[PDB]
Amino acid sequence: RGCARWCPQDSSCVNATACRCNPGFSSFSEIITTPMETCDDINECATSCGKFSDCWNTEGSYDCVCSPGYEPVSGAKTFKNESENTCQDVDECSSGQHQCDSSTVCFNTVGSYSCRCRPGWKPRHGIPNNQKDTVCE
Ligand SMILES: C[As](C)(=O)[O-]
Ligand SMILES: [Ba+2]
Ligand SMILES: [Ba+2]
Repeated sequence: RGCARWCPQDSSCVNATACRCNPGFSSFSEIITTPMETCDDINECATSCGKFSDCWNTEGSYDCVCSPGYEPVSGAKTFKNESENTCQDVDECSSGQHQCDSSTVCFNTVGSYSCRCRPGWKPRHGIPNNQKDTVCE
């Protein structure tokens, strides 16, 4: 029809005297009729991203991301639903991404990894075996 100039932040005119929140935002009424009304971000993460992932809420949207220790097989850094989820555990030992001390051997775990002595070396004082910072002698 026409276009109200006074639409509040995150809403768009639907005609000369009314607005509607943009996708991803909500207001008390389905149709906004005054500039005092507000369009608040909807937290999609509190309403499924699938395995090994986290949901991060944003303004007007949200993103699923593989959790730390996992990475998408498909390469996509962000996704929207379980159907697009390609997160798999990162094998830090095979990939050489681990930061183990030359005195230990990397041992892959799901979501993480650790470093162990060689089971003839022994851990230096104050540091347990089977940790990322393990150092032996
Ligand atoms: C693997 As999840 C989306 O429950 O943090
Ligand atoms: Ba949002
Ligand atoms: Ba792992």
